[PDB]
Amino acid sequence: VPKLPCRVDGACDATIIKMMTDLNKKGIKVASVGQNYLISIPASALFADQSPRLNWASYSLLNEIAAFLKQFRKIAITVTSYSSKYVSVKRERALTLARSRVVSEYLWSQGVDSRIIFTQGLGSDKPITSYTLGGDRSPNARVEITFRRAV
Amino acid sequence: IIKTGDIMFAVLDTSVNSDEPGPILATIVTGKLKGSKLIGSFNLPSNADKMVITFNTMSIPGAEKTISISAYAIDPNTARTALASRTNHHYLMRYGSLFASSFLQGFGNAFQSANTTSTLENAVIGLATVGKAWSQQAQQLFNTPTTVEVYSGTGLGILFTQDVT
Amino acid sequence: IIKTGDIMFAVLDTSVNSDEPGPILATIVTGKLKGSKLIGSFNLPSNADKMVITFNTMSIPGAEKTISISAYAIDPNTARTALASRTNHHYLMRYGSLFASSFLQGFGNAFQSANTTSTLENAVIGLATVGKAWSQQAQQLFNTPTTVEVYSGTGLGILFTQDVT
Amino acid sequence: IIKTGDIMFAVLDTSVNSDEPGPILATIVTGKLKGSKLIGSFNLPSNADKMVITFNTMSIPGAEKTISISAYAIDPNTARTALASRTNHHYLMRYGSLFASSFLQGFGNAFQSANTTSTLENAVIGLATVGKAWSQQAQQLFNTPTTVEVYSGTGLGILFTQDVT
Amino acid sequence: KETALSVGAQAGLAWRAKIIDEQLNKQARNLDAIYDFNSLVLEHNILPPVLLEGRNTLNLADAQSIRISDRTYKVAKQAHFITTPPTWRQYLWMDYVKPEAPNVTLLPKTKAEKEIWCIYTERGWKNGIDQANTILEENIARIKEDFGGMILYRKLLAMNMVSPPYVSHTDLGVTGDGSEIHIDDRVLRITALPELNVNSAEWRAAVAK
Amino acid sequence: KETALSVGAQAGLAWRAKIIDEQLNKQARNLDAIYDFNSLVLEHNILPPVLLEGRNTLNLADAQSIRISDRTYKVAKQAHFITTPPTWRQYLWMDYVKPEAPNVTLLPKTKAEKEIWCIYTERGWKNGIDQANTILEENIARIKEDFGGMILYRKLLAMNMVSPPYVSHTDLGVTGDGSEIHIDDRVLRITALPELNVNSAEWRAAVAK
Amino acid sequence: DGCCSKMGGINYCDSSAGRLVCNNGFYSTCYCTRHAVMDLQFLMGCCLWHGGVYPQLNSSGLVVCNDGYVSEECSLQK
Repeated sequence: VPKLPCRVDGACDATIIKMMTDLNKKGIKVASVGQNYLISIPASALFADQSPRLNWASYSLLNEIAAFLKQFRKIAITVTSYSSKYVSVKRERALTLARSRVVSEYLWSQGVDSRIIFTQGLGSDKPITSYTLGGDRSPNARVEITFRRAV
Repeated sequence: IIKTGDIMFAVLDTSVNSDEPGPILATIVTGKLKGSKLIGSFNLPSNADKMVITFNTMSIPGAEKTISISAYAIDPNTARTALASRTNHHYLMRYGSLFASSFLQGFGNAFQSANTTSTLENAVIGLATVGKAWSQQAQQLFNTPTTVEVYSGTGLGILFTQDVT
Repeated sequence: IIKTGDIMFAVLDTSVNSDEPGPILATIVTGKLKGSKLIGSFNLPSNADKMVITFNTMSIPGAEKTISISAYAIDPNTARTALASRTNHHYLMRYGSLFASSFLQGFGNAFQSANTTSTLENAVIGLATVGKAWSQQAQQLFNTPTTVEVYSGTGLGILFTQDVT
Repeated sequence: IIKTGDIMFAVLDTSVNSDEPGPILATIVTGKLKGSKLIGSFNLPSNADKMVITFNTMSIPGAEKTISISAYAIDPNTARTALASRTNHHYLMRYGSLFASSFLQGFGNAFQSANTTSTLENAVIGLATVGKAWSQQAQQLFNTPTTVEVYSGTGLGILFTQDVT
Repeated sequence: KETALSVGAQAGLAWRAKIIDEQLNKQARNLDAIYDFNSLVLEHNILPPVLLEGRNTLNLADAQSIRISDRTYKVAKQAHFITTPPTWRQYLWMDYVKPEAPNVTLLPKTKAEKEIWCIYTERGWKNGIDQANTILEENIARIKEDFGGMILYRKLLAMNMVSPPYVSHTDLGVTGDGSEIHIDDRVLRITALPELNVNSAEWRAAVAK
Repeated sequence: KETALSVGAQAGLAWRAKIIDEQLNKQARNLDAIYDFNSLVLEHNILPPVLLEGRNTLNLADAQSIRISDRTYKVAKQAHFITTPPTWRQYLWMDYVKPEAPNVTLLPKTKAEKEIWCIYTERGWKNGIDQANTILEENIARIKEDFGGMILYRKLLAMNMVSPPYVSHTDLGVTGDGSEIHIDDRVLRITALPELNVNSAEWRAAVAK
Repeated sequence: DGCCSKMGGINYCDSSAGRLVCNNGFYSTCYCTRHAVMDLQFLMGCCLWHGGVYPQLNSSGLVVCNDGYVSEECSLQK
């Protein structure tokens, strides 16, 4: 026991459940079915109006996200960006790509214990709800982080 | 083939007092050697705190052979060497004889001495004169030790001393 | 092969007084040696402040061989050589016998002396005459030392003295 | 190779009183030789002003070897040859026994003598008659010396005398 | 101390062995269902031999010396007759005893003595447990390799890479003297021990769909 | 006194070794990033040999004996086969076992004894630390020179002044008896070891821009 | 010391991954068997990446690994 670590470093299921509940309370969609894990966040909480930029407060939320992610063991992390239809297809795709690149770069700057990170965005080509009256406030625009438990 | 210094049980059938050495016999009832008997003698200790039996001449049937593995006895189920018998045989007799002879001497001499300051004279006579011979004979015989004696109906335990075949 | 001067545990199972030396057996119960027995005898020191066992006749099971490694015994987890038994066995008996004999002599002679300055005479008689024989016998037998007696339910620690093969 | 007349250190883990000789073991704690065992014996000096240990049978681990370098002990952190123990073990006991025996003799005889110039007579009796035997026995047994006892948790230093290979 | 440790090890090993054997008996039928040597026994009560296949072989002798091959095949045990097919009994089951004779006159008297006695008993318990687990693992590995060897032999015999055991029988009529008589003597002989072929041209491949 | 010196030196050396090892583990990725080996490895899993050089050589043998040279080149170790490429693990790591046997002959008793004990512990700490630094420096120099020799060999071979290694391969079909079979025997060996050449004609230089 | 805390409790240890399983369907962070993917970065002992510790107890305080390379660091000095 003083030689071999009994559990992985900085591990607490209590903390895991606590911050998962906190994220659900704040409204971040957290899904854990099987060994595949998904976390979805509305784009309005992080980016401005179709704007690939970060308000200062969003960094605290990203800090919390990274702290949660630190706990697990993983290999590959996939990040996908979805937006609303604004002018064209290429404009939305480029905005999604830029946002994904930015968030991925900051996550990598953080101690994300992974091996490969894939990033992409698909504008509005994969809708999640027929109702689309709202703009960026609409839930259809979003960002998803997906991965699989690494044993 | 027998271990060097192992345990065995035997049945004792005959007894004797620790007064005259003589041939004695016992019977091994268990173990590999079955129906075997063992003859020997005993010892006389200076102190009456224990009593043991010397058993060497082993008569085993099967073949008319006589191995002489020497062995002793221990108190059954007690794992001790003392003998289950009495040891207070001749303390009181010699004590009383000596003290009575002394009392006779003293009575005669003192009651004669205190005469200045006929039946009482006769008592003085008897005590003073018969005390001395009794006292000297009692001192002569006072050196008798108290004996011990085994009983003829108790089993025994035997520890080995040398190996045989 | 056994280290020159190391420690082993053993079990002592049979009891005996330190009065008559003889065959005594113990059992090594741990270590590389398993189930081995060890026979020997004891010694009597001048004073009863300790008790030890001389043990040489080692019989190990498995094969029929008889090594003679010599070693003594110490109290396990005590790191001392003392034996847990009685040491004050035979002081009071002889003390009281001698002192009573002396008191008898003194009482008889002094109460005879105090005559110048029948039952009293008889007390003089008994004391003055039975004190002396008891006093001389007590002076004779006063020399028996206090014995010790090991018990049948304590183990022992054996430190080796010589090597084996 | 050991230079002639250097200092090594070992730990004594077993205790014993200086009454009866026996095997005593220590273990070298550090230095070139590690974990080596060392069995030897002691000596009894004329007076209890010190106590020393002769250590000769030293076994080094690693191989089946046993050299016989002989060396003694010094008091750790004292750089002296004394032993840590008590020395007043049986002084006052024999002193008081002898003094009380003499006092008994004197009380009986002097209080008998001072009579000219019954319970008091009885006190005279007991003292005057039991003092003498106790006095002679105490003079007989007064010669037993005070023993010393080493401890089972004290280290020691050992100075070498000869070289080895 | 060490006595407590050793007796705890023994007790733990015995208890774990009893538990595992009991569970093996509790779930039994599926085992013989999976392992059916009898279904594999050839037409003349011959246990088919066992084969071992290795892939991507390379060994170095020293510098400038390395020997490499694609696959290798080795015969473990030659085929032989047998009255009754084996089972999982001779591989999976392991011996059980119960040591219930602790020669302990050294009862822990002090509280710390009892505590250390307990902890040493615990570590002995777990040591026996893991020992039993390792033993079971070795046994199951052995039975698996035997079964796989037999299956591979069947595969190669189908593929025409080995030689079926050639057998023969010799018959004699009424036999014996005027005191002892046998009716119909028959002697069974094997000539071609099952061995691998070397003429690769005769090899016939197989393609599924 | 000297006992305190020695124990302090031991503690200091061990402590400094532990610290340097943990900092080396802290800075890990860039280490192997720099000291890659597979890139230098040849195409047949051959460790290229090690080459050393020297410039402006001069030897005075004795009075009346002087010899000079422009440069000299030497081969340290001949090339050899290799299965897995090496790494800095067996070059820069230093061992660490925590010493936990405090026992000293002359324990300090007076105030002077205690203060000299303290200062001796301090200087032993310092001595151990500097000695550990020396060990690290020796190791890093060794691995650096080996890496440089490898690089030098590669670039000199590019310069075409040394013989490239020569590798032979021989193929055999199925091999073995009727009980043991190998599919395809393949023997790989090295025939001509790399070495220098003295024919001045085959020397091609290079010019940068 | 609780591993499956703030849950329904542990369920059992699976040796396929050397990992604990709680009452809820989650793999606990704690391990149970040595045969699991651990995270080792620092090792004790000496003669690492060498022939190991030579078995023989030498009189000298120097210890040399079985490959002939010596370990003065594992050894003592004067």
